[PDB]
Amino acid sequence: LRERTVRLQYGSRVEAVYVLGTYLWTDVYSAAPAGAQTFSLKHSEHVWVEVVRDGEAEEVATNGKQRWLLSPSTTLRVTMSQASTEASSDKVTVNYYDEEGSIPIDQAGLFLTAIEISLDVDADRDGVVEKNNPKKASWTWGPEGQGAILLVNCDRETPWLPKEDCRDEKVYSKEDLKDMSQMILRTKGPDRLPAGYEIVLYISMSDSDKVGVFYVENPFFGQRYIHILGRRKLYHVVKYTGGSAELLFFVEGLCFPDEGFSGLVSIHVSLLEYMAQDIPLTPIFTDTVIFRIAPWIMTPNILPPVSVFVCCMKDNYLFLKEVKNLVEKTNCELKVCFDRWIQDEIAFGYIEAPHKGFPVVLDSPRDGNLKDFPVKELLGPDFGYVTREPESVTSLDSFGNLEVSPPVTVNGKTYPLGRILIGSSFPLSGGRRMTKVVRDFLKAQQVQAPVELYSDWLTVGHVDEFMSFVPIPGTKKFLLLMASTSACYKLFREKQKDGHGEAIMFKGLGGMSSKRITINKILSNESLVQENLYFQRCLDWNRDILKKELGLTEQDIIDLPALFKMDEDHRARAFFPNMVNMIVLDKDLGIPKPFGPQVEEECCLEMHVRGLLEPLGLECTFIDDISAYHKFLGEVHCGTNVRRKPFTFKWWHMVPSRR
Amino acid sequence: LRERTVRLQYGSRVEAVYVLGTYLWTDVYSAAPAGAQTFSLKHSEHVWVEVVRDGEAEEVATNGKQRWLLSPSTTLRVTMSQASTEASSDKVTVNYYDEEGSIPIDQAGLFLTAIEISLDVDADRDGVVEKNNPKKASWTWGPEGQGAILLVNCDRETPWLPKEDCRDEKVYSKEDLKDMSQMILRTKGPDRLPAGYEIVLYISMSDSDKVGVFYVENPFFGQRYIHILGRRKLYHVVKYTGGSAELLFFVEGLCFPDEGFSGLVSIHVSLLEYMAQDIPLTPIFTDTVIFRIAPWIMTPNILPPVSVFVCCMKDNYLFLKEVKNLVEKTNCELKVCFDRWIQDEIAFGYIEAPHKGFPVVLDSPRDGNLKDFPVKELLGPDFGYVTREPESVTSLDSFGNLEVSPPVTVNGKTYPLGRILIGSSFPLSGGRRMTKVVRDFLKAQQVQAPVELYSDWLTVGHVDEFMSFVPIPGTKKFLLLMASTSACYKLFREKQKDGHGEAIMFKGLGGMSSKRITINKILSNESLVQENLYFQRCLDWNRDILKKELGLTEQDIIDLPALFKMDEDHRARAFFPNMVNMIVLDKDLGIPKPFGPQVEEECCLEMHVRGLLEPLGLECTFIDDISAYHKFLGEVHCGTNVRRKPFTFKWWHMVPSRR
Ligand SMILES: [Ca+2]
Ligand SMILES: [Ca+2]
Ligand SMILES: [Ca+2]
Ligand SMILES: [Ca+2]
Ligand SMILES: [Ca+2]
Ligand SMILES: [Ca+2]
Ligand SMILES: [Ca+2]
Ligand SMILES: [Ca+2]
Repeated sequence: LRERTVRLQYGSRVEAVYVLGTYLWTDVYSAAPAGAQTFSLKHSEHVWVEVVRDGEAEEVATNGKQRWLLSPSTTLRVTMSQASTEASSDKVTVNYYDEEGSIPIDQAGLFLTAIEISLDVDADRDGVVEKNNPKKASWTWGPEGQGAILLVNCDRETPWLPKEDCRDEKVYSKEDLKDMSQMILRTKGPDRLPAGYEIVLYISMSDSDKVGVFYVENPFFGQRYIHILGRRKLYHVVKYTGGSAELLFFVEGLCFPDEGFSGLVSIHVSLLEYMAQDIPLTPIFTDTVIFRIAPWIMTPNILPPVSVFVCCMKDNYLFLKEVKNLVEKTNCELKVCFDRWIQDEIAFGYIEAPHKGFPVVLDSPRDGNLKDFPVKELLGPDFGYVTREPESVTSLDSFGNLEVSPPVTVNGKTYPLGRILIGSSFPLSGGRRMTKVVRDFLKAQQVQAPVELYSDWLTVGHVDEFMSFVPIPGTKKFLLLMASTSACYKLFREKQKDGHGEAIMFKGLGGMSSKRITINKILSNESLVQENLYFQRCLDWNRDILKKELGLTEQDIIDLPALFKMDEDHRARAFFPNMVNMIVLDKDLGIPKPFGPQVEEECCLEMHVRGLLEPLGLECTFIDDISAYHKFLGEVHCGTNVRRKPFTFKWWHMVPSRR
Repeated sequence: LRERTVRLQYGSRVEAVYVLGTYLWTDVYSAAPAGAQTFSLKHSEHVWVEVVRDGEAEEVATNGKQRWLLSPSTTLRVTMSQASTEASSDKVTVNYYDEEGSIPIDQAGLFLTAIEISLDVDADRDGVVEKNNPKKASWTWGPEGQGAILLVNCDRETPWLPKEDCRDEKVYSKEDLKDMSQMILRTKGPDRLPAGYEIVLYISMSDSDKVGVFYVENPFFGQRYIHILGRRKLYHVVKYTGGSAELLFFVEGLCFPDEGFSGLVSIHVSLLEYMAQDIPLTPIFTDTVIFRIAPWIMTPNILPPVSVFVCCMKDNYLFLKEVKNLVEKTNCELKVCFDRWIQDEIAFGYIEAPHKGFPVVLDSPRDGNLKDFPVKELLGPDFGYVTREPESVTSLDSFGNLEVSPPVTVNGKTYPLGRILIGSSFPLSGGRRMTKVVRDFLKAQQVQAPVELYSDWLTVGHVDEFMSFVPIPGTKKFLLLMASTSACYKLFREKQKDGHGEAIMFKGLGGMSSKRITINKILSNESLVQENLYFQRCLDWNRDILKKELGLTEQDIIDLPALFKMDEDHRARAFFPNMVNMIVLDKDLGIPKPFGPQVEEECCLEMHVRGLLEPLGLECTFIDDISAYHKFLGEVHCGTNVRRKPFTFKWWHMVPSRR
C-alpha cells in the first residue's frame, strides 16, 4: 500500500476520498487548540486506526476512552479495506483535552469516502483482462515477462476509405474493435463522488500520435464509437457510476517502433481534486498501464505457405502454366495480377498480439523516377500496410534486397524468429546502401536483429540475386543456397572434357540464336573468366559473414551454378537466369529455368541442380519466365511473393539484447 | 577462431595474408584440371593442414604421399598459430593426378603470410590496456561487466582558447592526453605487408562527432599530436612496421549521452585488399572495440565537501564573516566572487573513468532576457563544462530547481548514486516545466534515474525552496528536510498562548519596521492562514512522492517551520527566509537567518530549529544574508554552491533499468 498524507484541520473538519490500496498517515497535532495536552479518538467499523508514536503503532478500538500525549511525532495511520456504500458513515473523530479536566475542549474529524479505482489491461498476455495486475505498469521480455501488447491497427475494415484504419480518429464498424486491446476502468463506490472530485483518463502529448482509445456507447438508434484519447485529445473526464462499475475501452496503436520510438506507451487515470478557481486540480491518486506496440516480423522461406502472389504479362503462358502446376502440388492458393513489383516493392510480414494477429505488407519507398505512387491495393480487412518515406532511394531500397533467415543459434545466442538480411556496400567504399529510414525501421523492430551483407557488387544490388534458404524435408533443419561461379565453371569444364564443348546455351530463345553461345565459347573468353573469379570473391565474402552471423558450417550450404557478366561500373548481372531465386513451397521448389547447354537433350544445369537437391527430398520444378521474351539480357520480367503462416514462437517470449 | 574462405586458383598460384585468430577453409577442387582424379599435398612446418571430407577432418603431414579422391565436398582446413618472419616460407601445395599414373599432372599452391592484428583497449576497466580482451567489442553494466570507458574531454588545458578541449581537432599539450583513453593497435609480421594490402582504422559518419583519436609523433624538433579519426576524418591508413609492433592512440569523447545518443561508440581496424582500379578495396579482416562515454553525475549534500563557492556584494559583511566562520570549522576552501548565479546557473557534477575523473559544471540555459551569455569562467584544467541550449526557458530551468538525493533503495531496487529531482507542474495543469532538452539530457545519463516533483506552486518554482537533504552524523543515514507551514503556525500559536503574541518579526531590518509584524498580526490574518493551508497541501503532495520514489518513511523526515505569501498567480514566495536551503558541510549547517519573533531575546525560529537538529549531532550556524538590504521581500541576494568529492561507488558497477 502507498502512504498518503492527510492532516486534520485546525478548526474545520476534513472530508476526503480514500482510494483502496493506499493508506493515510494523519497529523492530529496541527488541529489541536494551543495548550491542549492529550487527545483521544473514535472511529467507525470499516475504518482501521493505529496510533503511531515514533514508529511504534498501536491499534485503537472504535469507541474507547484511551488518551495519548499530543506530540508532532504522535500521529494516526488510517486504513480502509472496503469501498463506501450509501449506508456508510466512515469516519475518525479526535477529541482534545487540556490539563485540567477530562471533558473534551474541542474536536476535529475526518469524514471518509472509500472508493476503488483500477485501470486494468491484460498484462499476463492471455487475452483476458485480469483485475489489477501488480506488473501492469511495467513491460518485460521473455517467457516469465509481463505487460500488455498493442497492435498497430494498420489494416482496413472499410473499402471506400483510401487509408489504413489508424490514420484517423474514427471507428466505423464493430469489426475494427477486434484488432484493439481492451482496457477496463474498474470502480467501486457510493452513488456519487463527493463534491470537488472527478476521474480523468489521460496520455502525454508525445504518445498522442502513438495511440487512440475508443469507448462504445449504446444510445437509442444504435451502437456508436467515441474517440476519447489520441491525436489532439490528451484527456477525457470520466462519467462516474456508483456501485461496482466497469468502463470498457478499446486501444489501437498508430505507429510501429522506429528510430526514436521504443514502442512503449502509457495511459493513466487520476482522481483529481478541485481546489479553487484559477488553480490546477490536484492529482490525489494516479494509476498507470503500459502497452508495447507489436513489431513487424518478416517470414522466412521455411514457414508454411498459404498464398502465392504472382505478377506477369497476360501472355506469358508457359510461366503461368508451370506456376499453376507447381502450386497445385501444394495446398496453397494462387493469386495472379496481369514487372517485378510484387517481389521488389513488397515484403510480407505479420504482427501478433495475444488477442489477434494479421499479415502486414511493408511497401518499398517511392523514388519518383520509377515508383511515383505507393502500392496500397493489398490493404484490406486483416491485411495491413506499413511504409517509410526517405530521398534518395537507389536499387538497394528494393525488397528483393531484403531477406530473412530461419531461426538460428549464434555463439549460444538464439534468434527464434531468424535474422533479417539487407544488402549493402563496404564501409569505406562510397557505394550504395539501403536508406537510413528503412534500416532504422528494421533495427527498431528488434526481434529480427538485422545483418548487412555485401550486394553492391551486383548491378541491381539485391541479396536475392545470390542467396536463398530452403528447409530440409523431414527435419527441423535448413540449407543456405549460394550462387557459385566456381561450380558453373567446373561443370562446363567437365562437359567440355567429355566432348560437349559445342553444346549450345539458350536453346529455343530465338533472339539469342545469332550469338551461338557454346561451352567452348564461354570457357575461351579470358576476360569473362577473370570477371567471374572476382564475383566468386564477392560471393565468398558473403559466405563468410553468413556463416559467422547465422552460425552455419559448410555442411549447411549448397552451391548452385551461376554465371555473371560485368558492366561499366564493374558490377555483375546474370549471364543466365539466377536459379537461386526460387519459389519455396516446403519440399516443392519452383526454380527459374537456366537454358543451359543441352547434353543428351537435357539441360546440364537442370540435371546438376537436381543431383544436388533431390537426394535431400526436395522436388524441383523448372519454371520458364523468359521464353515469352525470346531472349535473356539479365532482366527478370515476372515476380512472385509467398504469404506464409507466422512463427509458432511468440515474439514477446524473446529476450533481445539491451540497446 | 573465425572461418574464412580461400580457394586455390585454376591455373595461377594464390598468395594470401592469413590473420592469426582465423582459419581458412580451402577449395582444392576448382583448381584441378578437368578429368583429374585424385590429389595429394605438401605443406611447410608452421602451416597445419587437415583434409575435410563431409565434415570429417584428418591431419596431414608436411611431406607425405597420401592421396584423396577429388570432390567438391573434400576440402582443406588451413591453420597457422604464429606470425611469419623474413625467414618464413609458409605454404601449402596441392598436386593433381589423373587415372593413369602416379606422377602429378599439375600443381596449385597457396603461399601464406601470417600476421597478428589486434586493436586493444582497457575493457576490464583497470586502467591498463590488456591484450585482445575477448569482450572488447561489447559493453556490459555491473560488477562483472566489461568494456572500455571514455571521458568527454570537456575541461580546458590552455587558457587563451575560449572553449573546451573537445571543441576542436587539435591537441596542444601532453597534459591533455591524461584525460584520454588509450587504444593500442598491436601487430606482428615480417618486414612489409605483401603487395596489395593495407591496414586502415575507421569510424562511422555518425560517430565522427562523438570522438577524436590522436597519435603522438616524436620528430626532430619535438613531440606532436596528429588527429587521425574524428570530425571530418573517417579513416586513417596505418603505416605498417614489421616484427612485433605497437601503435598507441589516445581517444577523447566529444559529446555526453543524450536523447538519440546512447553513449556507445565504435572504432574499427581492417586489413584491406586491393582488387583493381575503380573497385573498392576488400575488408579481408576487421577488428572492433567499443567505448562507452561516461555520464555526468550530480553530487548530493551528503558527499564530503571540498570547496565552497560564494557570490555576494562586496559590502555584505555579516554574510561573508559568518560564511568564513562556518567554513573555518571545516577543512573546506572558500572561494568568493563579488546575484544568485553560482546557485541558479551552475550544477556541480563529475565524470569518471578507470584512468581519470574530474568535476564538471552543468551550465543553465540562456533565455536572452536575463542570461544573455553562458558562464564559462570556471572552465579550466580538470574542471569541465557542459551545457544544453533549448526556447523558451522559464524560471524552472534554473538549477535551484535541480537537486539530487543520497543513495537510496526503493522496492528492493538500489540507486547507489541517488536520484536527480526536478521541479515541475501537474500533467494536465498547463503549468511550467523544465525544458525538454535539459530533461532529456538528465534522463540520458541514466545512472541517476530522475524524478519530477511539484514546484510550480512557487513563484520562482525551485525545489530548493522547499526541501533539502542532510547526513546524520556518526551514521550512514540521512534526513529529508521539508519546509512546513503547519510547524510554523503551531509554534506561533504556542508562543501566543504563552503571552508572546506581541513579539515582532524582522527585528533589526529597518525597512520593515513600519510594518510592525507580530505573531498576533500573522495569526489574525485569515486569508494568509488559508493560503498557507493550501501551500501545506502542496508540500504534502511532494512529501508523498518523495517517500514513494526515495523509499523513505516518516522517521526519515524533519519539518522546518516556513511561511509563504501568495501572489496574483496563486503562487508562493517566502514570508521570511527559507531555512531549508542551507549550506551542508557534513555535520555543520549554514542556515539562512529567519528573523523570527524574539522571545527572551532569542529568535523563536532559531531556537526551534536547533531543538530539532542539534540532538542528532548537527551543528547549526545561522547566516544573515539580508541585513545588508534592510528588508526581506522574498528574494535572496546571495548564493553558494559546494563542490564535493565523487561517490566511492563506480557508476559502471550500476545496472540501470532497460530502456
Ligand atoms: Ca490476462
Ligand atoms: Ca479508424
Ligand atoms: Ca482494423
Ligand atoms: Ca481487422
Ligand atoms: Ca585493463
Ligand atoms: Ca582539443
Ligand atoms: Ca583535457
Ligand atoms: Ca585535464
